[PDB]
Amino acid sequence: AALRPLVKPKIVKKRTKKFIRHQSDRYVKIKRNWRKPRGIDNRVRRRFKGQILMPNIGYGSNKKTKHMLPSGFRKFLVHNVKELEVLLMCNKSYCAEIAHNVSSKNRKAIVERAAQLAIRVTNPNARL
Amino acid sequence: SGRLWCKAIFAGYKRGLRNQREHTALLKIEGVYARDETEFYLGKRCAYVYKAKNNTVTPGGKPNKTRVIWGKVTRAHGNSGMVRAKFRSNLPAKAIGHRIRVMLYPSRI
Amino acid sequence: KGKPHCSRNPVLVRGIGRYSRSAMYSRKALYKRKYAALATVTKPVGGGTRVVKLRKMPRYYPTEDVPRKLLSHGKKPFSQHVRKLRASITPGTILIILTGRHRGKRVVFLKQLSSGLLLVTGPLSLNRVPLRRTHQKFVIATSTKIDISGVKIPKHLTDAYFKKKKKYEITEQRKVDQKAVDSQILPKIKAVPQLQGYLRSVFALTNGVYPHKLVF
Amino acid sequence: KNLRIMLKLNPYAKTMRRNTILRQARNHKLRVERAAAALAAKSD
Amino acid sequence: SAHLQWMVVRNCSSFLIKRNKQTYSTEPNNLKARNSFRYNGLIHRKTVGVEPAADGKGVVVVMKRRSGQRKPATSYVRTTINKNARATLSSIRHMIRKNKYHPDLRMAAIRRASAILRSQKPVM
Amino acid sequence: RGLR
Amino acid sequence: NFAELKIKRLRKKFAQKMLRKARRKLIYEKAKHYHKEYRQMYRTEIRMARMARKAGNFYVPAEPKLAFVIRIRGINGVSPKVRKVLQLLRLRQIFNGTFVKLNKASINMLRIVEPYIAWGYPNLKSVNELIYKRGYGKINKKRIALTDNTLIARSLGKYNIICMEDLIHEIYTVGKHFKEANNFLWPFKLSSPRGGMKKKTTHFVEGGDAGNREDQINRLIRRMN
RNA sequence: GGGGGGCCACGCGUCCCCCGCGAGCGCACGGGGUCGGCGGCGAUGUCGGCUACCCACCCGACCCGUCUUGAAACACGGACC
RNA sequence: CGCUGGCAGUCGGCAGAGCGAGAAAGAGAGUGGCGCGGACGCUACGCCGCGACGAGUAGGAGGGCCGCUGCGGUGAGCCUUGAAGCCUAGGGCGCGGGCCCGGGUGGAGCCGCCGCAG
Ligand SMILES: [Mg+2]
Ligand SMILES: [Mg+2]
Ligand SMILES: [Mg+2]
Ligand SMILES: [Mg+2]
Ligand SMILES: [Mg+2]
Ligand SMILES: [Mg+2]
Ligand SMILES: [Mg+2]
Ligand SMILES: [Mg+2]
Ligand SMILES: [Mg+2]
Ligand SMILES: [Mg+2]
Ligand SMILES: [Mg+2]
Ligand SMILES: [Mg+2]
Ligand SMILES: [Mg+2]
Ligand SMILES: [Mg+2]
Ligand SMILES: [Mg+2]
Repeated sequence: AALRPLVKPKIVKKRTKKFIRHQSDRYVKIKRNWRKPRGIDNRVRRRFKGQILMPNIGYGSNKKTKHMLPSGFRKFLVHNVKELEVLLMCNKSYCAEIAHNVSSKNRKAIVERAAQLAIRVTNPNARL
Repeated sequence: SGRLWCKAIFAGYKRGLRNQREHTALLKIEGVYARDETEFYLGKRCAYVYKAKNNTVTPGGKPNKTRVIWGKVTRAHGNSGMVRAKFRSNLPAKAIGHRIRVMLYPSRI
Repeated sequence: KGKPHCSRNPVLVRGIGRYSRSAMYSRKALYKRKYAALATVTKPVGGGTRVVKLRKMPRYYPTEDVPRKLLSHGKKPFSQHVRKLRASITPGTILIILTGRHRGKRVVFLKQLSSGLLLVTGPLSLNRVPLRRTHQKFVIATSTKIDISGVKIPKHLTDAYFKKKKKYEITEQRKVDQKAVDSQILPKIKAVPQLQGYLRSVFALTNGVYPHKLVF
Repeated sequence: KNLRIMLKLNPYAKTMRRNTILRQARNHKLRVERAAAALAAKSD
Repeated sequence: SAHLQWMVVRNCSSFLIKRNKQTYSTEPNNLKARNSFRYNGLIHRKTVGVEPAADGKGVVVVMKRRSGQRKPATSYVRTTINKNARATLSSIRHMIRKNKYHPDLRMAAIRRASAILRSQKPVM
Repeated sequence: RGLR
Repeated sequence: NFAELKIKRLRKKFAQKMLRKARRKLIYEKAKHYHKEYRQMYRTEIRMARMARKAGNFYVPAEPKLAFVIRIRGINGVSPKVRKVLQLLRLRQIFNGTFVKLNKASINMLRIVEPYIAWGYPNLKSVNELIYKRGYGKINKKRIALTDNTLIARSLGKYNIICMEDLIHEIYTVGKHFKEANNFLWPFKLSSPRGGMKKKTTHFVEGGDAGNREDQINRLIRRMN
């Protein structure tokens, strides 16, 4: 009884690993978040063989399947019941995520309205 | 009642000297050592058969420890009976020097 | 109201006729063949008479649709595809089944069905292989033949006869065509010496045996 | 390699491919009877 | 004009939501609820709105009359359609096509009216 | 007008 | 009323259909005559050689008016004078090919770009293979594939070049509008030579590749095309 | 110019030099793939999860910043947060 | 990046559904011999179509629905039926900067959009 999308094309991702920062492994002060190396002798920005890769524009996802969940839907953040009548006409391509700061009492009412509006919820059993 | 596959050795990957390409495997089928004798094996189906810890479902049988990476001979390699094969997942490098099967059922005769 | 006629030129190669445009005009003789120039229904009731609508308008529309697709031309369904069959597989030959539960068994080829699959019964008194289809890719065709030209295969043995329905139990129809084919196959393979024993054996590879060195 | 694309760009290719089939068949039919008359010349 | 006030409301309206790489509108008469010039429910002289009824069943169809444009109290006429799923789909289509009332919104109105009737069904 |  | 409008639009559609059929017949009989011209040009050179050998003299054929030029090295470390000539020959990439008509002003440029190219005298079948398989037109400064004769006829139709056969004729026999017909063609984006090069760095008469291979450019054309 | 095979040649009625609409019906090397084709397994041990936890193997792989013509440097700064 | 390309023609019973085609220009006007029907679109700062191209230190420019803090507006925004913060072998999105959900911890405030300021 899952809610199917309009179409479900095959999602092609050119890379599934993260782009980790250079030398984020030898230090705890160096976080995993990407910083482009700009040193004069840096072996990573000079693109030496066998090193950490750099986030070029060529890794960009296909525009038909960009920002699309593995269920085939795209995502919209929802805070209250009123934001679902926004999504009822975009029903077969966009789904709802109830926001984290929404209480369980209102979160029950949101998924109750989404069930009759046939809108898919990515977290319907979230808090209870 | 008997063996229905040809013996092959996973010799290594398709490579240069300082670069290797893991999506193509080099295969050494037993008994063929020249390019004029390897057109029989072109297009045949390859099988890396191995065993693991967890049980997996077997088509037409009870679950067991055995699982296989399937593949296919694509072209001849070299000048001495080696062939190239492509597999659906790239072969693990612990299988270098190990037996894989070349089936006969993609048959042209 | 004309009787349909065949193509008046033979196929020289595919896509090219043997006779040209003017020669074909002459063969067809167009020189004396010149020419020049719901929805509703009425139904009664017991007041008036109703124009009842066929194919009424839909009661529901989805929020989004998919558009129509562009038109291709060479793409036919599987029931209209041409059936290729390699030259080594002629009726009466001996095959080796490679992929079923009948692995390595020597069997007798009868005919190719409409789906392209091969109708095979290597006889059940020898092989325990019934009247059963197999695919021609997964078959080794041995160069060992018998004369089979006087064997009357029943006409109901078709693709729908061997398609699965849904424990599977043998039926008496499949049991009596099994006897009917085998009663006229078995004296033709019992004439050639050692052929029934060759059929009862199972093909296998041993040490030093390479399939590209041996001929079949 | 595509015949009807070739005829779309060049309609005379239909006759230039009907010939070099017809005359090749006729020359093949001539050489086989010539070779069969040689086999009769070495039989008589 | 409609274009003139669209150039004001296209980016700094209070009905506009821009998140998750999408844009919408919470406008009362915006059927399909998206931010565009064609579907905007307040800049045009002739607007069509399709909403659920106040009680459980029925579909309310709202039009905007041509006379009172600066008079929003009596501007919108409202009708309630508590019928079967097919005659309402013929009725709204008639109200748009035969009256020639903003004719490029007819299938959007039918698609909204079908969704309201589907939402008013018992859930499974 | 040649074919009528 | 519309009964006159429908038949008027039908007569317009019919006139468009007859104008197309007359053009197709024109293309067919143009190619049929080009066949006869190629047969005459092939048989005449054999005849003129035989009739000289009968009298005991020698027949000297005319030097060919057409050449095919292929750039056979990369873009790294190139002299500036040679870069300018390689750009005026439209050979901006390795394994690019172009048709060049031959005169003194062309031979003195091919001598300048001699170690970086491999040029020669193309066959008629070589021109057929090159224009049919790799033929792309420069239309509105865009590389457009020659998939229909209208694409040629829309740009080169003022020079009476209206199909593939007219284009191949004006390339093979270097005609009046050879400059326009050759500049309409995009430079030929050819693959690497199958089988392999002999030696890229040396001249053809030194057992290499560079320079003028006179009759042997076709052997490179089949393995590179 | 005179007295067996392929032709994108097949009108009638003149003057004259050279002696503007036929309908239908299907097939397809024709403006980028479809099947109107199928088979196996699936409720307490199995199916899918590329990414993320650990481990194994093959190939690659010198520590960053900086000055410098030139840094992995037996050039300087740097234990870690 | 270029074509300083295309689309306001969604022109519907006040209807007639087109501008790819080798050849400057009008599917122009007049004057005489049953069945009530037809997908999507167009945030024009939007959408769509053809080609060609893609190294980079010093440096320059553009785009950030990348990020932090505060202010004017705005979400009939979120919140003791649990905010900020923190932890996480959990599920994901984005080339990336980063972000959204799930679990736990915690006990009182916090965020999205349009602009402004550092
Ligand atoms: Mg440096
Ligand atoms: Mg075992
Ligand atoms: Mg160099
Ligand atoms: Mg080779
Ligand atoms: Mg050199
Ligand atoms: Mg190593
Ligand atoms: Mg320094
Ligand atoms: Mg120094
Ligand atoms: Mg420097
Ligand atoms: Mg350094
Ligand atoms: Mg040192
Ligand atoms: Mg110092
Ligand atoms: Mg120190
Ligand atoms: Mg760059
Ligand atoms: Mg951690």
